[PDB]
Amino acid sequence: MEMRLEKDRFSVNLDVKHFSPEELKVKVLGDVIEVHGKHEERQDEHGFISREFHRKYRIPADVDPLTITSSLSSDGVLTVNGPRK
Repeated sequence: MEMRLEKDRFSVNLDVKHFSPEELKVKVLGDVIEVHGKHEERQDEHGFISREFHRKYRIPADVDPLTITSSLSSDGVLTVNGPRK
């Protein structure tokens, strides 16, 4: 989804609306953001549906991995951002 990349900050948004908050996990492992989402079989509008996904982003060169923050909204936007130095 959306992404901001300015001189000072970066921002990455994801549509994770099919996942509840216990079903998502953000890890900074080195110079990589990992987003993981897993959800077991469950009824929905058309039938039954399980889902899994695993995403990796490279951290911009001028981003200390230790200053990266995460946020989760109720309607399902997951954001990762960071200052740049």
